[PDB]
Amino acid sequence: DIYKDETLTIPKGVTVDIKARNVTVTGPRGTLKQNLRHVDIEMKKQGNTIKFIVWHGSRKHNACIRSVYSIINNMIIGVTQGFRYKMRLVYAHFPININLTENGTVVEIRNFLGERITRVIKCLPGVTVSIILEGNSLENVSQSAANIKQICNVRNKDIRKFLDGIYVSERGNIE
Amino acid sequence: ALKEYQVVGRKVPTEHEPVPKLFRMRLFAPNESVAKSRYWYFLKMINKVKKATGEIVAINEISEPKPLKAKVFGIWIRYDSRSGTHNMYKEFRDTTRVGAVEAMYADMAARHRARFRSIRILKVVEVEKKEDVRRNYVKQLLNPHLKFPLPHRRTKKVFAPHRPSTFY
Amino acid sequence: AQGHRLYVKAKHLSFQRSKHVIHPGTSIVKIEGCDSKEEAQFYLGKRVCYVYKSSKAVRGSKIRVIWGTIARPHGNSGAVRARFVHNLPAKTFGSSLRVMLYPSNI
Amino acid sequence: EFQKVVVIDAKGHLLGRLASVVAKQLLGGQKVVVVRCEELNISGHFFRNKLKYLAYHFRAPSRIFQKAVRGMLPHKTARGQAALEHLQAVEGIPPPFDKQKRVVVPAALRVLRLKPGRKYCTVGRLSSEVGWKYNDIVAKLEERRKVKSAAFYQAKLAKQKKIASAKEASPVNQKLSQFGY
Amino acid sequence: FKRYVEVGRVVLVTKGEYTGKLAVIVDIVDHKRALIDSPCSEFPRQVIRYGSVVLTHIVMKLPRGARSGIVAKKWKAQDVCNKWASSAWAKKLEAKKVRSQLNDFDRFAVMRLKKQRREQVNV
RNA sequence: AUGUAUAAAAAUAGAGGUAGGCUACUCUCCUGUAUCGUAGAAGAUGGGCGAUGGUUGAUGAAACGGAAGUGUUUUAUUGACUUGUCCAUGAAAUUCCAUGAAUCCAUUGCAUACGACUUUA
RNA sequence: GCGAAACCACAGCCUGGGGAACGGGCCAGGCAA
RNA sequence: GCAGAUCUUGGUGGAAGUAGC
RNA sequence: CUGCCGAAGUUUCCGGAUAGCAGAAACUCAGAUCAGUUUUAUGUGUAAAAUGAGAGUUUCUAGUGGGCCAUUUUUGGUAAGCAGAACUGGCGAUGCGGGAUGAACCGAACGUGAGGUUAAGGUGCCGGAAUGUACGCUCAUCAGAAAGGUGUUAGUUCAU
RNA sequence: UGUUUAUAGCCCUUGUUGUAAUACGUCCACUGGGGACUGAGGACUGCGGCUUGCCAAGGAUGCUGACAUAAUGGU
Repeated sequence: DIYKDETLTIPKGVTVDIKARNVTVTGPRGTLKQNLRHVDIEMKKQGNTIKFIVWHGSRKHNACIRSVYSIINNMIIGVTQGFRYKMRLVYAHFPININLTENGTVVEIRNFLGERITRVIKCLPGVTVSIILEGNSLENVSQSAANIKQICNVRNKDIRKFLDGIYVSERGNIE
Repeated sequence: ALKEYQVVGRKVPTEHEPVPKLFRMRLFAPNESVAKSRYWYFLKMINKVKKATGEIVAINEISEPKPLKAKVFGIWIRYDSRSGTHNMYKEFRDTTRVGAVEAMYADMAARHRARFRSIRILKVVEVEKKEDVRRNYVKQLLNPHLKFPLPHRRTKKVFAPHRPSTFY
Repeated sequence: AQGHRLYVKAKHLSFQRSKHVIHPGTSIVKIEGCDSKEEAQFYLGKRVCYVYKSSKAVRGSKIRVIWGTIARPHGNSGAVRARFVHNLPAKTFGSSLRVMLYPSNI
Repeated sequence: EFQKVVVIDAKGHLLGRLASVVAKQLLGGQKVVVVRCEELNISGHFFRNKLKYLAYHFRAPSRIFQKAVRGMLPHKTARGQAALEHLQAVEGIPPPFDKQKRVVVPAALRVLRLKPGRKYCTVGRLSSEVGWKYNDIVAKLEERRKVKSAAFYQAKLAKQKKIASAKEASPVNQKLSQFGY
Repeated sequence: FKRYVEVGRVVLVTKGEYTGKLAVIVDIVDHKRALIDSPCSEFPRQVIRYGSVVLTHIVMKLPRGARSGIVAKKWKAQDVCNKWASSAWAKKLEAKKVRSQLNDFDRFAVMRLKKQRREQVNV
């Protein structure tokens, strides 16, 4: 295919600028800047329409175009309604104490299966955790959830027997 | 510099065979001498007629009847591989039948490392109907929405003072 | 000091040679502005010269010049083959040769 | 055109292609100075060139670029030894050369040589984790010089605008415009 | 972008026996070839490779597979001439072509005018 | 040596400028064959005219320039020059190419294959 | 202070490959002060 | 008519101011 | 010291006598015979057209009277390679250009020189010569100069 | 979308000027320039052309200079 195009509808965000291959998507929730210099994909902006055009791109380039479109759609959704993920703590004998600091930017986990060493995890920028974490970046929420799960991990313990830990219960849109 | 040469030949008449049949075929050769030698090898493969048993009667080159009008050409070729037995059929869009032929030879010589001796041109035909076209790339070259930037621009006067604009 | 320079600057590249055998009778010269064999036809026949100085004061001056003549082009990049009255020293590789404009055919 | 001193900007240039043109020029009795060698580019992604260096010890790309040329010139021959000193490779743009023109080599430009979508490596980024520990200071000088140069360009642009207006206002300009000047 | 391969786009030949002459693409042959023709009778209808061509901002509307007579009729109808020349890009090319044809005497006149031009230096 | 002449950054798959209030503009690119400079017995003698400006030399320093600032201007005045537009003479038979501290030293053990080292002197 | 003999084509950085050893000379190399 | 013959004779070096006495 | 000619390097019988090669002389012929020749045709041999070259004797006398490699041919093989006979050339008596270098590979076989053009091989640099043109393919994270692959590239065929 | 020259036309088929022109291939006892390296021979013949004479036809001769009282040279 010499020319391939992908069309998307811009949301009601204030700014949909994609100048210098940087997507400065500013919506009612906030303004988020994203870099797409990794893949050389032509972009056409016309009103509320954003078109991703690949000129004789390879299969890997074609695959990245769909990935870029999903990334753009996810960024638009986050800038419009946001992303919220809820996780439920699981304990068997020793409850795990969770402390929030800096408006939820820092999470401290104590007494995790009796552990006396507190684990401190720093939340990603633009994401606030109160456990329900809400933010305008779905990727930031997902990475923070993975870090929290990694912190609350049992080492040299029976997974089938010891079910204590932290797992994400659900994840959706704030609005 | 390939050119399509028509070759007509027949076996040497004798008391056993007073009137030989006329065998004519169109093959692409860079010169008359190559065409005649290829024709003999083809006849030996098919009719088993030796060079001494026969003789060529007429050689003539064929120009493109409409060299200024774009066309699509489909060629059937049998190619010799490690097994020594392969068949392929390809389509190309070009303004000259020779241009299509030399284009396929380059593609065969690149994808399969094909030699001139190994390749034998089986069938040549002109593709005209839209539904006749099968290959995807030429299908993309068929729709009226053909528009794209020029690829491979890259445009001794060494040590150019300014940075090249490389744009429009 | 704008003026003078009725000649064209040129650089003395090397000798006419194989991969390992060198014949120093003729030398390769790359004239400025010459970048094709067809262009070098204009410079065929000109008088090239090598100009160098030395400590000894001969005839009251300090300049020794080894004249020459362009003979044929050398390749597609405008190089030329020049024969001198004395074969150039092997040390003068990558120096300056002054291609004056005579004998002019224009 | 060739000059006694030539300044070549190494940003957006292939190492091997840049090495070739300078190797011929150096044998031609010409002095060549290379600036911003840290911004040279090599075809092939970052990990491959990292593995290449791991198999291979000078951490300076100026030395690395010099080393590449050194094996690309007749080093044993005394002519090659002499031509080596005529080449000056320095990182960034030093003050002795910042106020001078910086030409580029078309045969080494990445945009003219590299297919779109092809991975490439930067020497300065590559050298950052192999022993070089001066990226910040080298970078810090770069913005400082370019900011001063940009201010100089604005003054030159304003001067160019004023003389261009004066040139157009001059009736002499269109008197003999038939010559294309 | 501003330049795209479309039927009717005017192009300038940069390498070949017709360097410096303009042409209009009529049909697309392949990803590397195209058939073009020019209003000038000296340029015959020939297929050129995309490497030896450059794309210009000006684009003209012509039917697919148009004949040479109709293209010339179309070119005159849309006044393609003096339209590309109106652009400063053609003006630079015209000046460079004239400058390469300047004789020795005209060079002295250029020197005299240039010296008088620098005599203003008033702001 | 022979004009020993030239400074943006940055995209290049868009940049720059231009202009309006980062948002809407526009224009140029598609190189340097560009631009600046290049006119005179190496550039004479004067007469001017015309700029009455320009080109610079000479010195008197001001700032900038850390890096390798050692150079960029700003000039202050003076000295000339000015082919900017012009004149009148002049320039040649070479009458075809060749052009004061420190070391040893003494002290010194803080040393010690031997020097070194080590303070003092 | 008095004073040999032996030995001696000529030398002496290696790295590899150099098909027949090749390293002690050849080519690629680095070194080479 | 010499470049060789662990060639004959004479001379002379490095080794070496070394082994050393 | 220079100049010319210059092998054989081994059949065959049997340390040899032969031969052969090279010469040296004497002869008779070019209207005469020939050929590491090719055809024609009769039955691969034989006999009789072209292409070339003058061809044939007798005598007497130096040296050799090994191989290596390669091609091929076979037979067996024999773990497997391989071995064993042959077959025909080349080196050996032979330098030069190329193959990074290298006795066997690709070119070409040598008086001293000037110009011209090439062979093999090459034109990014070392390195003499296009960072030639057209077209594709190669992404290697060991490139490049049996198979497997959530490895691609082009795809083909068959299903819907 | 479907449509048939329209308010673009194209393509094909003839028709079509014609002996179009270009290109390719080949020839010219057609011609006009650029550059390099050679001067062997030493009366006369010969063979040709022009018209006895003359010539590019059986091999280079002219015009000049400078240096020499150093250049060119050799070790």
